[PDB]
Amino acid sequence: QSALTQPASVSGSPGQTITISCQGTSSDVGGFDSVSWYQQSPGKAPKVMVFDVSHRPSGISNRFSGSKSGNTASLTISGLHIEDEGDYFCSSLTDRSHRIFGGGTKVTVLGQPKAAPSVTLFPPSSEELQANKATLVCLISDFYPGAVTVAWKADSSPVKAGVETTTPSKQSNNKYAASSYLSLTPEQWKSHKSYSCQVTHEGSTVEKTVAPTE
Amino acid sequence: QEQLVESGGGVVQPGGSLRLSCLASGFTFHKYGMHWVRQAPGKGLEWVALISDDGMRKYHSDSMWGRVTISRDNSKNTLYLQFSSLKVEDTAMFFCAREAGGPIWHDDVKYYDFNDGYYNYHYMDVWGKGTTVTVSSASTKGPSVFPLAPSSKSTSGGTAALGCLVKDYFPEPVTVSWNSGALTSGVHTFPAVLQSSGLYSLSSVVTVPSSSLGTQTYICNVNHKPSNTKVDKRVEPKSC
Amino acid sequence: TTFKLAACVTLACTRVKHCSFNITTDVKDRKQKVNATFYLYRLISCQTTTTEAVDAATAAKVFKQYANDNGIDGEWTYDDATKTFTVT
Ligand SMILES: *[C@@H]1O[C@H](CO)[C@@H](O[C@@H]2O[C@H](CO)[C@@H](O[C@@H]3O[C@H](CO[C@H]4O[C@H](CO[C@H]5O[C@H](CO)[C@@H](O)[C@H](O)[C@@H]5O)[C@@H](O)[C@H](O[C@H]5O[C@H](CO)[C@@H](O)[C@H](O)[C@@H]5O)[C@@H]4O)[C@@H](O)[C@H](O[C@H]4O[C@H](CO)[C@@H](O)[C@H](O)[C@@H]4O[C@@H]4O[C@H](CO)[C@@H](O[C@@H]5O[C@H](CO[C@]6(C(=O)O)C[C@H](O)[C@@H](NC(C)=O)[C@H]([C@H](O)[C@H](O)CO)O6)[C@H](O)[C@H](O)[C@H]5O)[C@H](O)[C@H]4NC(C)=O)[C@@H]3O)[C@H](O)[C@H]2NC(C)=O)[C@H](O)[C@H]1NC(C)=O
Ligand SMILES: *[C@@H]1O[C@H](CO)[C@@H](O[C@@H]2O[C@H](CO)[C@@H](O[C@@H]3O[C@H](CO[C@H]4O[C@H](CO[C@H]5O[C@H](CO)[C@@H](O)[C@H](O)[C@@H]5O)[C@@H](O)[C@H](O[C@H]5O[C@H](CO)[C@@H](O)[C@H](O)[C@@H]5O)[C@@H]4O)[C@@H](O)[C@H](O[C@H]4O[C@H](CO)[C@@H](O)[C@H](O)[C@@H]4O)[C@@H]3O)[C@H](O)[C@H]2NC(C)=O)[C@H](O)[C@H]1NC(C)=O
Repeated sequence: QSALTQPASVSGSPGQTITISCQGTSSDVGGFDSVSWYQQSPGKAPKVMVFDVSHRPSGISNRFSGSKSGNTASLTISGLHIEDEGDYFCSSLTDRSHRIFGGGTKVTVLGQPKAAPSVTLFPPSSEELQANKATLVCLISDFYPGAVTVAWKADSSPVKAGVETTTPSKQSNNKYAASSYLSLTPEQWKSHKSYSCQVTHEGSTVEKTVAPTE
Repeated sequence: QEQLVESGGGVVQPGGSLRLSCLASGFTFHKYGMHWVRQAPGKGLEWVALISDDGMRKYHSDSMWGRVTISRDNSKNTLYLQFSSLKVEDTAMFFCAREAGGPIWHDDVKYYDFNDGYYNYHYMDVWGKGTTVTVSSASTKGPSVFPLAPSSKSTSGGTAALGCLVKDYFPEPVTVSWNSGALTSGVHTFPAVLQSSGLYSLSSVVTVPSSSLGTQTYICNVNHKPSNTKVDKRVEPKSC
Repeated sequence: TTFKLAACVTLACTRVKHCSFNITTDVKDRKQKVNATFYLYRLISCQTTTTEAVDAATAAKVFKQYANDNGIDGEWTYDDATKTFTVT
């Protein structure tokens, strides 16, 4: 019941070749030649690109091709067009006659210079504190391609609970922005010496910090 | 003109029930098996259920088994999905998809299944628009708007970032503007994030020149029609 | 001179025996799976006929112009000893 494993994000220039892998088990991907790939364009419904591992439905460009080996399958797009941009999901028949999808891969067709995110970390407002609440806001903006992962830290320790993050969305200048929130009690906020927001973009990390001070 | 159209989506409370339906056209409905697939906000596709052409064989995913029942009425080209004991976690977009199928070719002879039925080709070749299902315990409620005092954005380049924190409201949506829409440049309002309370929260930020602070006023206008709430919050520089 | 033709189809089984097989359903090119029982191992069912001719050519004809008048095809084996053709 755990999805097939795919890379969260990949990207390439127009005309570039790229590949997406789909890791499974002998009860699905390694058990049948029934792996299919679906593309999901923003706004539109999913659409088959490849089925039975390496077959294409009528209408699909020969650019798309798939292969399989053991428990992993792969989709290759040799020569990205701009319309290849979107989310890609592998899918496999199971030995119980169910279907299982992969976690999905965001595919970006690089159409502008890559940009690292600028990160601004807002401490709890005085008004919210008086209302007996505390929210840390991590503003992530002006980055490209539009895919990031966020991680919070109280002092040196990582923080899992009370976290909520938005999916990156396009700004009016065509770069991407996203937001992350950390909820705390007014006590926790003043218990630690500092809190930190760590953003990872294209493998490179950017971090900001805030401390309870007036 | 193969087409699928889902409907019946809406808000339900956890533990409750709801039935979705998918109207098919452009093809012989009763010859094809049919799927339901969900997609939680910002998450991936997840297979839910499959039902055979004649509706005699059903399959449900292990993660939703006990909370879903798939069915169909071939006499009116409709696929159904009956929910029960719904969980907050089940909130998602639900898609209606057709299972590709037909005969299996060995030489030039087409082989069909029992009762001349199609074999499955093991991929989905037609999809619907999808309909949204929201599982929530929340009553309609207006937001609390807090200010995010300006903070240095561009270390150099002389830019700061300020905004409004609009938290704990239901249902969507909330509209946000700055100085009554007079300020547009550098404005960005993020999608809503859902807490475990079942209430929504969002932020609206704007990038502005550090030099203008103290001589330029910044007010956000939050409006939540569901509760008839309108709020204007002045965002100003903080002391220490 | 009279020769033989064995027309055979494939079967799968398991007193009571359960079996299934594929059959022509109106048209030569179309087949369909079916269940059948009586009152797991592979099997083959065969019906035999004998059209009379003079040589192993005309026979080959009539035996092909019979698989014509029916939805028959597949592989053809010939044992000269018994002058037996075998479609499957
Ligand atoms: C012709 O003829 C034929 C013959 O006869 C037929 O067919 C048939 O049919 C029948 C019925 O109809 C069936 O039966 C079944 O069986 C089963 C078993 O089987 C299996 O296995 C086997 C094996 O064998 C052996 O041997 C041989 C030799 O001899 C060999 O070969 C092998 O190898 C081995 O060794 C086999 O045989 C089979 O096979 C088949 O199939 C496959 C696939 O799968 C294929 O491949 C092949 O080819 C074939 O086809 C199989 O595999 C069993 O199991 C079953 O049982 C069940 O049921 C019943 C009734 O029916 C009852 O009674 C019982 O009890 C059971 O029940 C169950 O229970 C459980 C508990 O325990 C449960 O679980 C649960 O589940 C849940 C869920 O639920 C559900 C959902 O999802 O929702 C429900 C639904 O309904 C369902 N569906 C169905 C369709 O099923 C589902 C499913 O199940 C799933 O999904 C799957 O995946 O589910 C949850 O999950 C929970 O958790 C749990 O717990 C369940 O539910 C229940 N179920 C029910 C249903 O109820 C039965 O017995 C048979 O099989 C057949 N056979 C054959 C050969 O095929 C036909 O029909 C005729 N045709 C005409 C048309 O005529
Ligand atoms: C009457 O006609 C029918 C139809 O022609 C015929 O049924 C076949 O029977 C043979 C022999 O038993 C079966 O061969 C076995 O196949 C096993 C695996 O089957 C799975 O994979 C199949 C291949 O799928 C690939 O290709 C197809 C396109 O052809 C494509 O759709 C797939 O996506 C994939 O690319 C697949 O067709 C088949 O599908 C059936 O089951 C699925 C559920 O899983 C269902 O959704 C379908 O609708 C359909 O019912 C299935 O998914 C294979 O494991 C097995 O191997 C055994 O034998 C070897 C030795 O040969 C051993 O080494 C091994 O250990 C195994 O024991 C075997 O090869 C074939 O699958 C049947 N075909 C169909 C359509 O079901 C009957 O035999 C005919 N009857 C007679 C008596 O003549």
